Parts: sequence; C-alpha cells; structure tokens
Amino acid sequence: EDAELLVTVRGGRLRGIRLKTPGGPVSAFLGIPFAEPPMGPRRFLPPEPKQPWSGVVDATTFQSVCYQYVDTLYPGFEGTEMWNPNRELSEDCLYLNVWTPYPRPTSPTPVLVWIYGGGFYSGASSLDVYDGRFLVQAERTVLVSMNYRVGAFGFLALPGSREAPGNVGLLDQRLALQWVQENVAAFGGDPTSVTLFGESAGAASVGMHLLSPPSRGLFHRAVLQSGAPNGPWATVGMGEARRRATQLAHLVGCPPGGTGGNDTELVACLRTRPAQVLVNHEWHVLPQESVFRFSFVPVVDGDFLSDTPEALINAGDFHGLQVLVGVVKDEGSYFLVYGAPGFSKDNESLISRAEFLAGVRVGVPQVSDLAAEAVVLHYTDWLHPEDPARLREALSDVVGDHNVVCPVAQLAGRLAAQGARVYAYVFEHRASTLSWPLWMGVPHGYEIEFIFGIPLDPSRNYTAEEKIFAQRLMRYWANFARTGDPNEPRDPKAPQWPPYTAGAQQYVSLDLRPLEVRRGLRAQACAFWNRFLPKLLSAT
Amino acid sequence: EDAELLVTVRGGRLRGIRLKTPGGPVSAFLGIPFAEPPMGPRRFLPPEPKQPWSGVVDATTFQSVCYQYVDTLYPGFEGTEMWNPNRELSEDCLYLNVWTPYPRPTSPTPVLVWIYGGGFYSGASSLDVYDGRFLVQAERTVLVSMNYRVGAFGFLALPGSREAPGNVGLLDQRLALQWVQENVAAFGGDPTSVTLFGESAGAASVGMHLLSPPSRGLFHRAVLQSGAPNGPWATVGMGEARRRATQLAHLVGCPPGGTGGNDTELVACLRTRPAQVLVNHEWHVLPQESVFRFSFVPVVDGDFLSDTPEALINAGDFHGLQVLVGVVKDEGSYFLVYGAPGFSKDNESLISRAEFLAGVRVGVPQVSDLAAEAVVLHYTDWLHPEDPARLREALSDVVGDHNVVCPVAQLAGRLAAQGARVYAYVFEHRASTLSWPLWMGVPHGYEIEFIFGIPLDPSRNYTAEEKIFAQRLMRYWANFARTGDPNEPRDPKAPQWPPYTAGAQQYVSLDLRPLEVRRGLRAQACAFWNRFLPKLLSAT
Ligand SMILES: NC(=O)c1cc[n+](CCCn2ccnc2/C=N/O)cc1
Ligand SMILES: NC(=O)c1cc[n+](CCCn2ccnc2/C=N\O)cc1
Ligand SMILES: [Cl-]
Ligand SMILES: [Cl-]
Repeated sequence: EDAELLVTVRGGRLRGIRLKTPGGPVSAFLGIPFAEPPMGPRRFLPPEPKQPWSGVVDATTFQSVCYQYVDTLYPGFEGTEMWNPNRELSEDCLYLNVWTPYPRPTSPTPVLVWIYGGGFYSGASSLDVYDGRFLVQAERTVLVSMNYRVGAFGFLALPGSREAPGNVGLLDQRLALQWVQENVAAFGGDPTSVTLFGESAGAASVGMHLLSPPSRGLFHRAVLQSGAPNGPWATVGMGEARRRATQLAHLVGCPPGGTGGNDTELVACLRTRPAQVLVNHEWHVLPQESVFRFSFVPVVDGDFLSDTPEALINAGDFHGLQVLVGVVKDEGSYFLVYGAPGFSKDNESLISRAEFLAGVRVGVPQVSDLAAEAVVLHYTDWLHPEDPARLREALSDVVGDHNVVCPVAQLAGRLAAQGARVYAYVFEHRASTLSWPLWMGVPHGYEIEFIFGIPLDPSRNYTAEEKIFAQRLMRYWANFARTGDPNEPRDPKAPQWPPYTAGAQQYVSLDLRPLEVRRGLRAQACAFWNRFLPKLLSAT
Repeated sequence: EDAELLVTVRGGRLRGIRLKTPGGPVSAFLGIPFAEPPMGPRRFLPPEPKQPWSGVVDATTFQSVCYQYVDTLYPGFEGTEMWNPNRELSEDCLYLNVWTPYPRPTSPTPVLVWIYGGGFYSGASSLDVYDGRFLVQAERTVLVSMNYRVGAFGFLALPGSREAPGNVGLLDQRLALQWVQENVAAFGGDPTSVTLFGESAGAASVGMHLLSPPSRGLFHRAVLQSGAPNGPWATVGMGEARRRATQLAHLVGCPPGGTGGNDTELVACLRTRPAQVLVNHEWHVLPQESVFRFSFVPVVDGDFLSDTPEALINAGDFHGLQVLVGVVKDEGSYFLVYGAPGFSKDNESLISRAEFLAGVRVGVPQVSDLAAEAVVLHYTDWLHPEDPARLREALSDVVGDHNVVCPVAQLAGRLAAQGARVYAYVFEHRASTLSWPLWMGVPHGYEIEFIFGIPLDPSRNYTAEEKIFAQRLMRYWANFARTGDPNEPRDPKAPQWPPYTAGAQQYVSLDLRPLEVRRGLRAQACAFWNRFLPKLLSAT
C-alpha cells in the first residue's frame, strides 16, 4: 500500500498505478474522467464538466478511444498500426491521464500537456508512443495528456446553429486545461508553469489556443511540432463546413424524406444514427481527390476563433510568451502513398513526368492551372526535368512545404517579430527501427518517439546512440518547460541554441551529431508559398 | 606599289595597303564601295549595287561612319569612347573592308564576315577592336567587315509604304554578302565556306539572316555572340514602328506643320531634314524609361521576316548548319549605368531595395505589376533581401537573363533539336586593361578584343597570359570557320569542347584556365523567362 497512489481531486478520489522504468518507478493516473460522456442528446454539443463522484474511481488503465476511422491501407504494418486505436471505440472517451515521479515532488513542478495529432479525424492518448513514463522519470516533470473528440463527433459544424456549433473538440481540450488548473497541484504540479505541446493536428490545436482569448490564460509556453493553425488543412469556412455537414447527413439518410429543413431536425436525425455509420462516410464529403486534406476540422466561427488564424497571428501581441517550433526533414513523404499517382510503400516510387504533373494537382488542390504551372516551375530541376528520383523528392517537398514547413515558418517569424521568443529546429535523424521505406526519409510524426524517450524501453531494439539522443531531446524539451529556454541554464560548454528572429532566421538540426546552427527555414521556397502564390490566386 | 596590292573586282580596280603585325605582313583593302550612296531621295530606301567605276579606287583607309548618335555620358572615358565613331559621319557610308594574308593564299581560303553591334543605332567597321589584321595573319583567313545603316537611316519603317519599307540596314548587310560571293575569290577567298559572326545587334543580325531565305544562301556557318534575333529588344511590330516613325516626324516638324495625311508626304518631309536633326531626337520616341531598348530596330514586315523570329525558329529546318553561340559572364551590368537608379560608374553602386524594385520596372519594361512580382521573387535572396551588393548583382542578372542569356539559350536549344550542330560557351575573363569598375565583372562587348587578337598589338599593355589566351580563341573561331567544329581538327591531346544538345545542355568556359565543361546555360533562371513568364502575361 502506498499513499502516493490515492489522490483526492475536486470531484472525488482516484487510485493510480506505479510503473517501471529502467531507472526508477513512476506514478500514473490513467483514465481520469474530466467531462460527462457526450452521448445521445449530447453528441455534437460542447462538453459539460464531470459531476463529482462518490467512492474511488479506478485509474489504473487507459479508457476508451474516441470514435474514429481506422486506417486499413496496409493491414499488419507497423508504420500504420502504431497510430491506430489500441482500446475499444466509444463516444464515452473524454478521459485524461497524468504521470508523476515517485516519490511525488514536494515543490511545485512544471506541467507538460500533450495534444495528440491525427488530422482531426483520429488519435488517442493511449498509444504506446505517447507513454509519459520515461519523460517524467528522467526529467522529473509532470505530464498530462487527454482525449478529445475527433472527426464529425468533434468538428461537425452547422454554423449559427446551437445544436452543432462546431469546434467542440477544441472545447474538449480547453476543459482538460481548466482541469489541470483546478487539479494538477494534487499531483505535485505547478498551475503557473504549464507548457502545451502537440504534433501535427495537435500542434495546430496548440496554435489555435494561442489565438483564443479564453484558452490563453491556461498555459504559459507552447511547442508546435510539424503543424500550425494557419496551415491550409487546419481550418474551413462556415460555408464549406455547412456543405460538408449537409452531405454527410444525406449519405446516412438525413433528413428522412424532404430536406426541409431546420438545422435542428438535421442534427436530430444525425444524433439517432450509430456512431460507426457516420465514420464510414467521413471521407466521401471531401470536395476533390487530395492528400493532406481532412473532412471535419476546426471552423472559423466567430466564437472560438475571432477570425482566420492568419489574421489573428498578424493582428496580435505575443510579448512574454516563449514558443518552440520545428519540423522533420521529409514532411510530405508520408502523405504521398495515400492518393498520389505512382506512389507505393513497397517500391522505389520512381514517378514519371506525367505522374508528377498529376500529383501536383492532388498535393495542391483547388488551384488555377496558372498556379499549378508556377508550382511546377519552382520545383522542377530543368537540368534533369524527368529524373524520376528527383521528381519524387520534389513532390514530397511540394506537399511538405505547402502544408507544414512554410505555414510554420510564416507563424514563427510573425511571433518573434511581435514579442515572443522563438526557438526553431529541424529533426533530421531517421530511427533505426523505422519500417517505412528508405526514400521516405524522416516522415511526418517520427520525432515523437524520441521526445517521449521510447528508445529507453528495453523491449525496443533501438541503438545505444539513439538512447543518448533520446535523453538529449528530453533534456531540451524539459528545459524549455522549466526555464522557457531550451538551452542548459547552468552550462556554457554546450552548443548554444540561438533564438529564431525574423531577420536572421536561425535554427538548429537535431541529430546524432551535436547541434548545428543553420539559417533559412526553406527560405527560398517558402517565399513562393507565403508571398507570391496568394497574389497569383487573386488574379482569378 | 607591290604586285598584290592591286585587285580587279567586278566593279573596277582597287589599290590596297600592306599592314604590319608582330609576326608578318597583311594585305588590306579598306573602304571598298559596295553600294550607291543612299543620300537625298535614296534615304530610307533599300541599297542599290555600286555602279562600275573607271580608274583605280583608293582602298588604303577606312571610309566614313554612318550617321549615328554619339555617346556623351562619360566624356573622355576609354570604356565608352572605344565604341564611338573614329571617322567623319556621313550618309555616304556603305563601304566594306577586306583583309587577306600576304602573300595571297594559293588555294581558296575560308571567309569570316563580321557584323558589328551597337543596338542598331551605332557601330562602325573601322573601330580599333575590329581590326582584322591579327586574325588573318595568325590563322590565314579572309576577314570581311562592312558598314550598314543604323538608326532611323537604317531602320525607320512606315510598314506598307514603299517610301520607307524598313529593314534597309539588314539589306545593306545582305548586299555586302552578295558582294562577297561575287568578289572574295579575287582576294584568295572561298565563297563556299563563308562564316558569319557578329556581336550584340550584330549577333541578332546574323540570326535574322538564318531566318530570311534570300540570305541563307549566302553563308554556311554562323556565330552569335551575346545576341539573338528573338531577344525582346531586337524587333518591333508594324504598329509600334509606325508610331515611332511618325513621332520622330512630329518632333522635326513633319508633316509640313500641319497636314497629316499619307505616308508619302511624311517621308518626303523627313528626306529634307539634315541628318543631324533626325539623330538629335532618336531617344525621344521610346515609349518609356528603359534600359536595353532601342528606338529604330528591325521590324517584322512579312518580307525580310515573314513572321516573328520566335515563330520562324520553332518552325524551321536547320539540318547541315553549324552554329556557335555564347555570352559573357556579366551581360547586364553595362546597361545599368544608363537608366537604372542608384547606379554609377564611379561608386560601388550599392543600391537599396527601393532602388532594386524601381530598376526592375526599368530593366523589364511593359510588364504587369504581377509579372514584376514574379521577377522580384525569383532574383531576391530571401535570406538577405536587402543586402546591397546582392541586389546590385541581381539586377545585373535580371537585365542580362531577360535580354541576352535566355533568348540565346532558347535559340540554342531549338537549333540543336532541329538539325543544327551547336557549340556554346561562356566568356569569363575580365581583361586586365578594362577601364570599367570592378563590380561590373565581364561586361557586354569585352570578349571582342580577344577574338580579334588585339592583345597581340605591342602598343597595348596586355599581359603575356592574355596574348596566349587570344591565340587560343582565334584558333577556336578559325577552326569553326574552316571545319564547323571548334576543336583542333585531329587533336585528342587537348581537352574536348562537346556540342550543345537540348537534353544535356553542355557548354565550355573560356578563361585563362583550360577548357571546363559545364551543364545548364542559366537553366533555372531561363525556365522562368522562357516558359512561365509568357503564360503570366497572356493572362492579363
Ligand atoms: N540623351 C539621353 O537622354 C539619352 C538617353 C538614353 N541613352 C541610351 C544610352 C545608349 N546605350 C548604350 C548601351 N545601352 C544603351 C541604352 N540602353 O537603353 C542615351 C542618351
Ligand atoms: N476508403 C478510401 O477511399 C479512403 C480515402 C482516404 N483515406 C485517408 C487515409 C488517411 N490519411 C493519412 C494521412 N493522410 C490521410 C488522408 N489524406 O492525406 C482513407 C481511406
Ligand atoms: Cl500522424
Ligand atoms: Cl556594344
């Protein structure tokens, strides 16, 4: 019996579990409810806080995954199954988890809140690659992670209506942040040192919380990994949201008979349908064939988001905030096997000039033919315009720059130029255990396992250099959480990680090699995406 | 009166003069009349062949220079005075010069025919840098240079009218080519191996003879140096030519102020004006402030040019033709000190970005504001968007690529892919005697003195390494004229100069170092000018 594993919070008591790490034990509290189950009449509505409970809630295992699509493109393949749900699917899924060092810290400890990615259509906090036991044990911080609603259940929006207002998945995250405010002190946490961090759609969410006033007062630092709220895939307008919501209703038989019709009676019909029925038609509402586009994402409503994320980044003040931001080397490769012609996981994907011209249409959807011509102009190597290997890397960079790198570099510059101290990285190491083919390089999402210290797990087959690389990255992230500065405070013998400024544009390469300061985050390419291509679309 | 200084040609007899070179003598015949003086009622009309004469025409000195504007921007400055007339100005100027070795060759010798440059408004065959005594002595060739009418005298055009049909300066060059066919044998030359070569507007002229059927039967090889007929400055439309011709007439009081009627009374008025009065208003007819644009240039009339040079090149058969093309390292620098803001010959020309954006509108005249945005995007270094030394170098590349390098590269690819054997170079040696500032690099026009062996003149302070470099280039040019292949005819010992193909795009660097093969004649930059920019402007 340990008094460490019995905690009282505002709602009741919890029984935790003690986990082993190669270098010490850690207390965990997996499956804590922070909201009433959004089932039946609550589907599509904002979350209500959990009513207090009598007795002791068992918090020894992860709760259910939120209802989501399950990838089946490559069954039995490690590269895809590692992101698929490892628990049962249920709309009863609003639960968070807390990791804490053993023994519990006696002084207030910085808290790290993780928001998982998954294109706003998938993801769970229970994935093996988000295990916070290694980061908590080694750097003696407090880690909190949550489940938020994804897909139609979290982002179906009929704007104006109040039966399905939209962005309820973002409200699921905000409620979990208020929970950390009201309750993290019971676990040894400091409600005055909260660092949000996420990846992909999690990094976009972290960014959208920077831009929503009610959420701004709930955290103090931010880490955005391979994502940004200004990405072309992260938001939609009220009109397109209404269209996608309406066609999803039609595909599942709503409304029955004539279309009418009240938004009230359309949502009423959607609430009667089984959850799996809505999931099976989620991809049929995309307007065109495209990679890196998702059906139900945050909407610009006027409530949670006052304006477009690009507008609020420009007309904002970010003094006193510190932000860590970065991308991986090959951001766009992972998405090319999901629709781009000529691409396969199981061959070299040496595409022809014709397939490259068609892939540009899938990688940059809804563009004038002239805008398509300009992309082909900037990314072709006109000395070898038909080298398939070079065409392969080009389309990967087209998707990577358009969706991740350049929206990130856009946001990074505007933050430093408006108060915030910003540090930037580029993750360049390819894990030895990576199951994707060699030509994909360092794909989207494969820095997470090093940040969470997964290579320290003895059951894994990582190399000794990567274990050292893991603790080094865990040091950086934890230092940023405590001090707002990833540099080791009491250490002038280590390479300095200089801030990212709008003029010098300095970043570092995270690798098995020591730090290496570079300049320009795809500077020449992103000037096309951020400066010229907007004007080329204002032609017509 | 040596036995070889007296020659009988179809029109009569000539007395030549014997010139000295540091390694032997050379016979010269300077000032041979090949056309009737285009004066009085003959102004603006095509040339008439020279009537036969009695007695002996003295051909011991250069004749008069055609009436042309004289550069007064930098008085007394060697860099500009070397292109200014060195004989009296007169409309009586249709004369050619023939250099031939001593003793006269016993077998038919290949003929090089030189067409000078000067933007179709200036130039003369009597300039010191066009002295063919060093070329014909070292490589035993027959060199022929003529004068052609420049400016309004050679290129004023009222299309449709027979009083000023236009392109008469090109007809002057052709009539001189017909003269070479009927008379070069009397000097030891072979009228079945005539190699045209010119620079700047002379290279554009050489190119336009390739596209005019009546002229293509008068030569067999071509060398285009820093020029091409498809350059944006080398032609104008019939509508623009009429507008410039009538505005020049207005500025000199034509028509007889004021009864604007038929083109007959307009040209009749222009014929009564002194030659100097027309020249004094040449630059006032340009539509706008521009660099590398000239008032009276050849016109697409449907006669000499049945279609635009771009059209005739794409739809042409060039089998059995050898073509040598090339450019200098810094093509655009020379033209910046004439119209570009912030530029001066006597300072470092470290322009600001505000001046860089204004020079783009002067270097690329008459493009939409969106088209200017694209140029700025491509030539800006977005890591140093305000570095003055980089903006200076970038504006030099804009003017150079837009007007010379890319119009050349387009022509070179179409010639090779359509039958012609093409060799290409890039001249990269800055002469030690060059008087222009250091930041101009190797400017437009400063390879000519090495091709003509001018460093071999002992009175000039060239270095020993430059004399050898001159003989190297004189060999390449003579080997091309003799064989059609610049490589030493049976020499595997020397490095090899490979041809230029549309796929490989191989060229050589002419420098004090031995030959170095390279791929890509500004391949990425020219893809913007040749491929994308036309589509950007055809979408107004
Ligand atoms: N009298 C004037 O205002 C005047 C204007 C332009 N110019 C053009 C200079 C001649 N030039 C030489 C090389 N390139 C050029 C013209 N570029 O536009 C000369 C004189
Ligand atoms: N059944 C189908 O036709 C289908 C279409 C799209 N998907 C989306 C695959 C998930 N995905 C992962 C990374 N990126 C994407 C989607 N677009 O890029 C799945 C199934
Ligand atoms: Cl992912
Ligand atoms: Cl010149």
